[PDB]
Amino acid sequence: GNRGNTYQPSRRKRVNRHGLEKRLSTPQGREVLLRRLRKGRWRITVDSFR
Amino acid sequence: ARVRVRLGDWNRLNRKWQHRVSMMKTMVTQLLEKERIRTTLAKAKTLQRYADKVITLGKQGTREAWSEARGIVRTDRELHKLFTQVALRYRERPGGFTRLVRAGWRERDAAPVAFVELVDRPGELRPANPALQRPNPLSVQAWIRQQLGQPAREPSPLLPPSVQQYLREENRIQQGR
Amino acid sequence: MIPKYSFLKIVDNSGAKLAQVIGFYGHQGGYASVGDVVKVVVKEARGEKTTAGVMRKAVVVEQKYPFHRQNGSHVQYLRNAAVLLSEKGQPIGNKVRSMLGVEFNKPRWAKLKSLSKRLF
Amino acid sequence: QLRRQHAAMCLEALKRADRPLTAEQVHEAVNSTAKPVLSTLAYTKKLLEHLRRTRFVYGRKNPDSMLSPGHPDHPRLYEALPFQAARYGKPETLAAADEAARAAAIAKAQKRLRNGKAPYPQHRRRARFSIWQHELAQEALRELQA
Amino acid sequence: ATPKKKLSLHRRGNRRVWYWLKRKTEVAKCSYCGALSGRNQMFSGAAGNSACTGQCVEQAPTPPASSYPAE
RNA sequence: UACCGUACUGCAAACCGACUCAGGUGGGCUAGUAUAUAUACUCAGGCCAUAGAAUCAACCAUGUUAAAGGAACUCGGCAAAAUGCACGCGUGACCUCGGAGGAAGCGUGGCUAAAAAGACUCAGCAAAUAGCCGACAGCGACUGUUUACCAAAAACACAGGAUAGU
RNA sequence: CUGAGUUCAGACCGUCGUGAGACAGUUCGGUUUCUAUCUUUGUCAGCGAAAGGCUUGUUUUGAAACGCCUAUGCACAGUUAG
RNA sequence: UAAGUUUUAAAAGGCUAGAUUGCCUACAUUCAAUAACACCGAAUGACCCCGACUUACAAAAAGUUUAGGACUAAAUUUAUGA
Ligand SMILES: [Mg+2]
Ligand SMILES: [Mg+2]
Ligand SMILES: [Mg+2]
Ligand SMILES: [Mg+2]
Ligand SMILES: [Mg+2]
Ligand SMILES: [Mg+2]
Ligand SMILES: [Mg+2]
Ligand SMILES: [Mg+2]
Ligand SMILES: [Mg+2]
Ligand SMILES: [Mg+2]
Ligand SMILES: [Mg+2]
Ligand SMILES: [Mg+2]
Ligand SMILES: [Mg+2]
Ligand SMILES: [Mg+2]
Ligand SMILES: [Zn+2]
Repeated sequence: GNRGNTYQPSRRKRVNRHGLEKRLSTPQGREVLLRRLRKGRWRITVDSFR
Repeated sequence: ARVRVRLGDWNRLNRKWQHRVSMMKTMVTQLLEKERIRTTLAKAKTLQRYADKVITLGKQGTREAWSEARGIVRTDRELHKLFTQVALRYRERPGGFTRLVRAGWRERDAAPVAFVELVDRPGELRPANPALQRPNPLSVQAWIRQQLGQPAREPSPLLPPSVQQYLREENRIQQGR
Repeated sequence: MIPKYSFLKIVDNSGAKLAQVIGFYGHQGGYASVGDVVKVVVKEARGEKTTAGVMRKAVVVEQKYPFHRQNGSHVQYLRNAAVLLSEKGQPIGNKVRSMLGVEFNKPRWAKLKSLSKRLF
Repeated sequence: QLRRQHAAMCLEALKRADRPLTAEQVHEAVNSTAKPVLSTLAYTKKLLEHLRRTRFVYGRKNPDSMLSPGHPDHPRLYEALPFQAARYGKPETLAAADEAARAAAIAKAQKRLRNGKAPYPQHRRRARFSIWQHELAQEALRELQA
Repeated sequence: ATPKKKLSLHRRGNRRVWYWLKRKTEVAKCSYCGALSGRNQMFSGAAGNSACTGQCVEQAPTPPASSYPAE
């Protein structure tokens, strides 16, 4: 068994885990977003776009 | 690991033997289609030996020779050329139908390169020598070839006058059946 | 060439169908050859008095390796066989059986020139 | 082309005389219709064996010279059946083998039904028509039409 | 299977003697086009020589021959 | 009868592994000899770009053949070699009567024959694919599960049984 | 080169222990990495230049080659070292 | 190549250096990229290599041969009885 390939990509799972709405659904996710804002990150979440 | 050069045998040319024989058959077919091809020295020497074998087989002109050359020689446009133009061209030559001229090294791998061409053709690079050299009957060689059992082996036209008195006859035509 | 721990068919009626060479008498440390005496062990009996499991003395009469002669000729046998011997250099068998008993032998083996069906 | 013509003449000579006709008389029969054709018996035998291998004629034993009929030296009687057969053997033996094969097919299907499988292998139906076949039909119709 | 110390400039130069190339003591020079090669090798226009003017071969007359061109 | 997708790649040089990584990656369609999607050659189609060039080093890896022997090698026949297939005969103990068992062991095979038979070959399961067999014990009833990266086992589980609580 | 035994990690049997555990008590199974720098050693090879004066033995038109001692090279190579 | 065939004395036999002695018309290119074939070989007054022909009394390594490659010269042979 060769390791190293733990990242199996999937857009549904990526948006459903680290998206905006699961971050906003819980209070501590909202303080995660708030300290992302206080640090000054250009990308707030993995699914943000314009 | 078997010794091929140093113990007169065929080159290996970095190939398995079935690939090696197929590559030589392709190159002899290419050599007689275009009469001068350019390649590395090892393939050039192997091509020269194979060309002597194939050209003599075409010079026999028999049905078994045609059958053997039919598998050896691929094109079929050039099977006709080997059995007709090449056979008439070298009908009296005792081997050495091909010359080799070295041409330097090639760019992709710095391998030595040789030009291999058929001799005695319009477009060759050195004058050929006659295959036969008519003897003086007033010299030492002719008397050695009389006391010892040697034939005359004189230069000849394609049909000598020794068949002229048979072919002139109107009763030896059979009408073409 | 009969190496140690080989097998061979003893041909006489001494009571041994097969034997294993377990040593060589002389300084011959490589193989045994026709005309040599070796120590053999009977593995399988013929059911008669010489039962299986004895350690006796045997002389090899024929082999599947070529036996070279000085003139340049050699004799090739299709079987590797031997004949048992006693402590007096004599075969315990009454006669060497003709089933595999033809050999070339004249050195002091004149007793073996009467046991065999035919020599040469 | 000459080999095609000579084989056709050998078949027509075997066809005109509807009798078992061994190699000797088929050679003489093709020669005696106009040394015009069939110079040797060996060429006639080569043509007749090729016609037999392509199921255009067949062979039978020769009485008084049987020599085990599978031996190639055996003279063979040629019958010249009218149409080219789809198979090589005697039609009664072919029918017996077909009945045996059909019963074997039923037995294998029944054994495949006791196991969890279909009786016969089910395969998807395919499409074989195309533009090339339609245009090839148009070319063929015009070619025969002229 | 591993160097224990660092090789010095003098020791490195001594070790690198096998890497150097020997000078060639002969050259075949074409007087016209100034080309340079070995005496056993063709270096005219058929081989690689873009400077060839054909003056390297000074005589080539061969008009007569007769054969069957296979077509 | 709107909106979104439509290029290219997709057993891979374009995804997941730091790489142009010998690894991992789901579903579907398919021609003949021929007979199974196995096996050998081939159709449609695709490929022979990512180091090349000759040659007899030693040695290493992977194989072929080998006279006479044959486990004598070795902790241990480990590794190799060997049986390997369809039609017939046959076919032990022990046993939960099911099995052991394809037990073991011996014949018959290609080619021609509208056909009672034959030819010659050293060789006719002729090339490729398709169990080594038997006996004495130990442990665990059995099929399974187990330490991803040195342990797949006598360890775990199992159907069943006993006990205790409810 | 092996890892068969002396270092572990799994398990069973016996001993001791309240128990986690211990046993140099018996068992079954259980990663042997490294492309040679230089020190040796085998073998195959490269580098280690010369021309010195000839008052040139001779010549005129101290320079030019010629004649000498040995200098290299090559060959055979101590009753010749190691 | 061995399992085959020869030889293995006093000192024998090998390896490296070498006093000497002798000689000298010796810049080192080509005949296939690993001469180990070949320096105890050849380069055209050349059979060195390669090809061709013959040989079952070689199941194939010898013999003829300058056909091809090692270029080369004329006013008596494009040339050795290679
Ligand atoms: Mg896997
Ligand atoms: Mg990662
Ligand atoms: Mg090798
Ligand atoms: Mg092959
Ligand atoms: Mg894959
Ligand atoms: Mg990686
Ligand atoms: Mg990949
Ligand atoms: Mg294929
Ligand atoms: Mg490639
Ligand atoms: Mg054998
Ligand atoms: Mg088979
Ligand atoms: Mg099972
Ligand atoms: Mg299991
Ligand atoms: Mg020449
Ligand atoms: Zn020029």
